[PDB]
Amino acid sequence: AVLEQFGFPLTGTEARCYTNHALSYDQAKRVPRWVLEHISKSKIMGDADRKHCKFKPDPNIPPTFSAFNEDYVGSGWSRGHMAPAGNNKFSSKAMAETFYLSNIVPQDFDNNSGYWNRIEMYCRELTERFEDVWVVSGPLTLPQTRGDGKKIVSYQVIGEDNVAVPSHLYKVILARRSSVSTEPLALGAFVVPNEAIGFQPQLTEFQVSLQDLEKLSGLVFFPHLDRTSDIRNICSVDTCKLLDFQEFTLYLSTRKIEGARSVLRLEKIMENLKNAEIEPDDYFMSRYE
Amino acid sequence: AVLEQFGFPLTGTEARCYTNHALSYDQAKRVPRWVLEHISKSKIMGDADRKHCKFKPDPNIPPTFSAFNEDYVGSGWSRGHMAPAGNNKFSSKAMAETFYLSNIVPQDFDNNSGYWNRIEMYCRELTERFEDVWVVSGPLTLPQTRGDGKKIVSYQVIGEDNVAVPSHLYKVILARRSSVSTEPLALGAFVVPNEAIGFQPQLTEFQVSLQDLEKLSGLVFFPHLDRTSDIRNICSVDTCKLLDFQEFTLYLSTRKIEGARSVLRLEKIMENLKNAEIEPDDYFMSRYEKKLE
DNA sequence: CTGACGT
DNA sequence: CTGACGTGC
DNA sequence: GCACGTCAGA
DNA sequence: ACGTCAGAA
Ligand SMILES: [Mg+2]
Ligand SMILES: [Mg+2]
Ligand SMILES: [Mg+2]
Repeated sequence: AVLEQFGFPLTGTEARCYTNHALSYDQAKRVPRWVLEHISKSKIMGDADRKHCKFKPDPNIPPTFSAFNEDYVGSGWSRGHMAPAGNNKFSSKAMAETFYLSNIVPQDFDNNSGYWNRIEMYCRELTERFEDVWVVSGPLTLPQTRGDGKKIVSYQVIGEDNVAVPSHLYKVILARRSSVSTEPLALGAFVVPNEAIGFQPQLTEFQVSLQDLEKLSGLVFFPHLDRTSDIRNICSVDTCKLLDFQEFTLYLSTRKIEGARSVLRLEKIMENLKNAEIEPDDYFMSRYE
Repeated sequence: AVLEQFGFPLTGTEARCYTNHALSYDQAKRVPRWVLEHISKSKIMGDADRKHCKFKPDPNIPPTFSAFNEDYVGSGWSRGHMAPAGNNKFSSKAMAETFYLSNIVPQDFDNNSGYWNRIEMYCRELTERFEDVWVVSGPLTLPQTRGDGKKIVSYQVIGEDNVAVPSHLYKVILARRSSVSTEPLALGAFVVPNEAIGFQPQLTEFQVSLQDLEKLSGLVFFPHLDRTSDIRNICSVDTCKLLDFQEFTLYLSTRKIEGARSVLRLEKIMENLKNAEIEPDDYFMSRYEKKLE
């Protein structure tokens, strides 16, 4: 009665639902705590274009606890989306909502454009083999051992709003073969350091057990999931193989054909500069013919 | 085709109510985020004894995210209650729940027993002048600026469970003169470092605006409080003055002689007191009543 | 008052 | 795909 | 400053 | 699990 006379303090951790993702926001760190999304074959197809979008504060966040572009611009860290724009080609609105800063963490440039991008590509690749893919992604600030042997959590904050820069990122992938398939569910949890990572490390190297990630993150993922349901490691029922340099450079150059002038030859000179082979790539003619 | 098919991830931040306090727990740091308490004159009066209490994990916290006594003992940090036992003399059940580790943060030993203890004493002193007092306490991990210009949050984690050691503690104090009076409410917010603090800093030196604390903590305190109305400065309408070295040392000395179960120990207590040249009437009497033994 | 350790 | 960065009204 | 054009990523 | 021991000069 009298204890709650003026209300309990507010943490602001309630789930916020958008068109194709949901998130819980961390008001102290100015970053999401988790972002849940659902991927299917039809959702990664469409005409939504990120070039019509722009990062902006989430109007649903109280501005005292929101990040702003001034925090990121000039900080040496990129704006890293947790729910990617590439998963929302089907809806201009869903894609534009992924550019709210409530979906964004400070991320290393090479990591966001490289390794983490390839992990996002693999999740979309999974929709060719599973009807439905659920993904939870978010930031982590993990401890390290200090010179005297004590354990310490240390992370940079940037801007006037002290946006927290995570030391690692996590992704939980849950895939279901079909709505009526009796097959087991595929589940994987991964933790990737927020730094440049090349093509030598395989995705299985960053895998962790779901119980481990839950203890590190203070969250419990997919709490409605039946624990006696057959759930297999996604690295056992699938490959968890990311694209190599040739596949990645080839896929990116195919994407780049949607460009406006005849700078395609410069784009074509880059392909033989890295000595990638002559893939079909018939989009060259489907672009001009 | 349902995003919430298997449920949203749970963060575990729902408010937990106990006999005389409530808290929100941080499952990642193994500490409370805030602890809300209410005190009055009658609440700080009673026979409840903390000697009959033990620190123990809160049995309502999932053991995966619970602190344990093994994280604290030998770490160099003490178990610091955010809702103090001293606010719960009226109820042995209320006091026992403040020894749940859901109410505990790793706190500097000297700060625990000294400056923070004196702030808790001032909160109970406020019940002599206000009928109802609300207090929100909690930990903070604040950033610091290195020589190279960039800003870093750094904090220790202790034990196998990595209990986060705060750099700072906060306390928000809301006091109402009476439930029928029209006098505006008094509010103070304070942030003290989790370190030894002597007797020189006055409490007002750690005072911050409520808005600055909310920005630092990511919390909104007292959301049903009418910030629009006149709200007075608690360090203006009241003292915000802690006990000094003489009053504090005297207070502890009188409570120490009641626990003199060895005559040589009562004699030692006497010697330690005479550094500060103190002699009071009640201790004068209480000394002889337990000296004859 | 707030905490601890030794049999 | 993922982003930043250099200009220009 | 904030919206486009150009460039880059093992 | 329970009696001691300590806390700005
Ligand atoms: Mg990215
Ligand atoms: Mg204490
Ligand atoms: Mg005032």
